[PDB]
Amino acid sequence: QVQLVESGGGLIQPGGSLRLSCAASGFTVSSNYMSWVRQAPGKGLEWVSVIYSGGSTFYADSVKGRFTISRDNSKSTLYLQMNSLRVEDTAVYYCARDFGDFYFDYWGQGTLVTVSSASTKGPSVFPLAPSSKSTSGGTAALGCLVKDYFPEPVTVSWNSGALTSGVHTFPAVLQSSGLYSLSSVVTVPSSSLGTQTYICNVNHKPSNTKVDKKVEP
Amino acid sequence: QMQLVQSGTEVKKPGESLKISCKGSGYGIITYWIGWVRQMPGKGLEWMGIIYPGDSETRYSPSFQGQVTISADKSINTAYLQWSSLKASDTAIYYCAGSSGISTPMDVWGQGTTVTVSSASTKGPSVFPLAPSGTAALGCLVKDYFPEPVTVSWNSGALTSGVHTFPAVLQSSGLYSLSSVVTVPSSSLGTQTYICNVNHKPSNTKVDKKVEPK
Amino acid sequence: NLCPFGEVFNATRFASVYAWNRKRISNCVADYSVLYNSASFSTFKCYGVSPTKLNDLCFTNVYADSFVIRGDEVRQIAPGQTGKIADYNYKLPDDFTGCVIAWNSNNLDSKVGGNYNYLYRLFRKSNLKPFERDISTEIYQAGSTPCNGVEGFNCYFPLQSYGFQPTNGVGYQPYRVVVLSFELLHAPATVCGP
Amino acid sequence: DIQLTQSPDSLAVSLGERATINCKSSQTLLYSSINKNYLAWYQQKPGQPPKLLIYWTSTRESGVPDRFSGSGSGTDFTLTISSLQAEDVAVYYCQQYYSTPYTFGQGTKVEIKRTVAAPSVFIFPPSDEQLKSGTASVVCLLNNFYPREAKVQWKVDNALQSGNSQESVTEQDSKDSTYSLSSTLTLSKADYEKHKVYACEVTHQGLSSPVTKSFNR
Amino acid sequence: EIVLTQSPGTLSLSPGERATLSCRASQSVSSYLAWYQQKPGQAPRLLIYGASSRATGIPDRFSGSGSGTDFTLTISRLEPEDFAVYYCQQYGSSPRTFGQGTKLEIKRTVAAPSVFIFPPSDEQLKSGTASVVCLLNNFYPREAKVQWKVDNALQSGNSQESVTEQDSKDSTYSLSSTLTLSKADYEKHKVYACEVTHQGLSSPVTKSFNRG
Ligand SMILES: *[C@@H]1O[C@H](CO[C@@H]2O[C@H](CO)[C@@H](O)[C@H](O)[C@H]2NC(C)=O)[C@@H](O)[C@H](O)[C@H]1NC(C)=O
Repeated sequence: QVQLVESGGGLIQPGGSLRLSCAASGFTVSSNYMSWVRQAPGKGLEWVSVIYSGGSTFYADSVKGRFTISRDNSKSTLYLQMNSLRVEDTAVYYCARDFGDFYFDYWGQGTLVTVSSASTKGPSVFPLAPSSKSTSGGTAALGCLVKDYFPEPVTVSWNSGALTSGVHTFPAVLQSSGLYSLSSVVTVPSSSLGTQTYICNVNHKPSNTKVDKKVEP
Repeated sequence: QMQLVQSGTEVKKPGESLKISCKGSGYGIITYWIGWVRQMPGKGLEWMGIIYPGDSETRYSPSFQGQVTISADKSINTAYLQWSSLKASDTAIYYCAGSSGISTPMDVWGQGTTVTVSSASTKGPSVFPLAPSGTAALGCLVKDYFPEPVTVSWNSGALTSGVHTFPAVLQSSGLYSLSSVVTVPSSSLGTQTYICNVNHKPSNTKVDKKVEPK
Repeated sequence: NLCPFGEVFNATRFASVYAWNRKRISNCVADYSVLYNSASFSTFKCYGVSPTKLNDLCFTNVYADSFVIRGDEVRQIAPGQTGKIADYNYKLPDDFTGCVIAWNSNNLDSKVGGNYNYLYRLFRKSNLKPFERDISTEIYQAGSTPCNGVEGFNCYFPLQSYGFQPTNGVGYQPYRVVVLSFELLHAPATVCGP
Repeated sequence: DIQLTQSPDSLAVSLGERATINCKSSQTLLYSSINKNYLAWYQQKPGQPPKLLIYWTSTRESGVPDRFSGSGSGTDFTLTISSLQAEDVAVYYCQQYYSTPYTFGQGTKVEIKRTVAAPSVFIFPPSDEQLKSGTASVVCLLNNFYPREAKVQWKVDNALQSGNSQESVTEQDSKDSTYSLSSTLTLSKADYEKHKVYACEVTHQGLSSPVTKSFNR
Repeated sequence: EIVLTQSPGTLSLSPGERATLSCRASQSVSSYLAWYQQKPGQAPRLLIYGASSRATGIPDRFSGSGSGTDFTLTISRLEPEDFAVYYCQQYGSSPRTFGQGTKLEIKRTVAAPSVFIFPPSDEQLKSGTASVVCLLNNFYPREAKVQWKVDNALQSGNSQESVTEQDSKDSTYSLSSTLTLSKADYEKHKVYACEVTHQGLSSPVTKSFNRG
């Protein structure tokens, strides 16, 4: 078995530093090529840096002179010290074992690095109540509106995980204000509006915000 | 007063691994050995193996000796039946039974876990009317759906007498076909409107097909 | 009584970079004008020594190192360079005094379907010391599990075949490299120009 | 590997009558220290998990109505159901627990007995919408007949069909104790339009003369 | 810098069919290409290395083909778990580069969208911002045109759309269009309408409400 678990991602202001960790299992990090690959939100993959089994270090031009990949054999961890960060560096950074500087055969779960001068803000939750306009038949539609939060991510549940059938949680869209917006909706029978109680559970860990919003028709 | 509750229904491709659960709750749980019984579609009961949660002593039937693994967690009072690589022949419903000892009958039985292993993939049903030709009969044809089950109702459950929903039959294509027919007076064909409600939950498909004479 | 430079530059076959050949040159006179006047050499980089003034000097030992690499890897045959070839196949000292001479050998070494006879070291736990040759074929142990001489998970063959098909790009085409190492000390001489 | 073979495979008994099931064993199931035969009887109603009725071939499980009785010793064991009712319709298995591996019988189907009823034969041509899909299915219905045994033959411009039809049979009806059978003939539109007359031959003991229902495309 | 170009941008095939993908390189790379699969929310997984060799644990239905400038990944007998974004990466010349990816989605029967409209909540209106949400539920194909018309006047530049991935059960997309206005602008109009154009609709569907 091979495990790659990463850490260190978050929100950092431009010019600030940030270090990424990658705990490895199933091989010796001192004997294998290891690489960092980042992926901008909604974009393709981009190689960043690689460390040879002999300790040689190579970096992409767009990050050269700012990033510094390193390894710790004692702790079995791969590091990527990101300094002088820029808005363009905002991406999800993957830690991948490299086979002889050719291809990446094992990948980590990925950590999200967001570089912005905007400040952390907790989301505001508003109800999308059912009505006659929200009832096209025997089924009624209701949901929640998670608005004006930064940075990602936000996890949305319904009835603390009890309700999972017919639930659509839309991807976050970055507003012109620079704050993400998200909506989650569910489809329920029209006869259960006056009987069942629907509560969407919104959790935004970066702002330490937990909101349990009730929706009433 | 010992109660067994099993895991939910499973549908897997051939070659996938599967682990099902069977949690017990009661008074003499320390005395109960948890066995496993397989019942293939249309076949009888097959004893697979038994296990004692305390010391994890396990005995397998020679038929299932090396292709299933029975494990138990006495901390949470749960026994597990596990496969490494599923086969199409493993498609059956599995029961977990509890015996107060070895060489003892099985008092407690779970509700059963239905396991479907097929090379096929989830597909919605196609609902076709059965045109009427005293006593007159009509119905609906539910064809080419996977996996089971499909519930069929008439007039949103208003019509229930004379309704015959036949058991699903596996076609050579690897899919299921089903027919549901009702008996109504022949003097109501021109006035009464008959609609069959076909709902296939593991497709999110709900079809309300109206039937009328040609 | 001339030095056998033609035996090295015009040799029919060159060795792989991981098993680079070295020819000792002594007790002879040489004419370096056959070099640095030819137009066949794509790169002729000299460090510490002057190839033009080579015809009226003397040395104790002159080592001719020969191997074949890709054009992309020619830059790595240089003091202070890093890369798979420099670290694991052929490393030059930071105070290297000599010349690196390279030229394109697509017509010679590149077979249709792949030469498969030129190899380079792909996996090594530590970089090479200057002028070191590692000709080991021991299975590279990339984990804590012993390999027992059989390839598998965390167990790779340390050497890789270059390929060298004639239809590849100029960077992928094979390049023959001859490294001249010059050394003057004490006073035995035995290697002078005319 | 102790073998249990039970007979008969099927049994039809009327209300307020006696049902008998035998179970043959390949080895003695008698313990020296207990003087009890280690054989058990189970009841499995359709769609429900098996339920234990009798253990030790004589003792009745608590809650079982006393109309169930066990008997036999050595290699022969019998199950007797006096005064059969509507709720006793199930499949009964004899299981030995003398020693692992435990073994079951092949099962015994038990059903009520009703006055003989002739089937009501109907035939349904394939619908227009299904013809658009390139496949035509013809459904023949046998409604409210007893006993379950019946013979159905498909005649497509005569010459018979073998292998292009499947049959589905319902359980006994909870009130009139009848049976329903549907046989569906599947053919492509190309082969469906290569013939004219489609007939459903039906044979049953209700009427000596076979009943044929047919239509023209 | 050598660029990899993948075709098609998005591919739509039913399960059981054969999927063919393309990857064209700026320069010849001589079989130094790899194929990666990335499911939504997960990391890329290695499929093919050496442009033809199959990675360990990869089913035989995946095959790598091509050399030089043209490469092809073929998947036969598509299974529902084989639908993701597939990338090609070359390692012929540094720096190593990937492609734009190829989205592979399951094709199904046309399903018209259910249209629901949500006026802004009274709680949100206190803060001075109003957001009207229009819901397009369980439709296929993904292409759908949503227009906001307020007082029968076409609105532009204040609406954002978001579409869910294919549902794991019925393979349908869901779309949400949100029209964000301030309270002052919101109360300067009476009728708010959501107009939906789709392949499964004989005529456009309009779900509307009045601010009262
Ligand atoms: C390797 O051989 C060639 C031989 O070709 C020579 O070409 C020059 C050009 O004028 C001529 O002076 C020679 O006579 C030719 N010799 C022949 C045809 O046998 C040389 O050019 C290289 O210098 C040789 N290598 C070395 C190290 O001298």
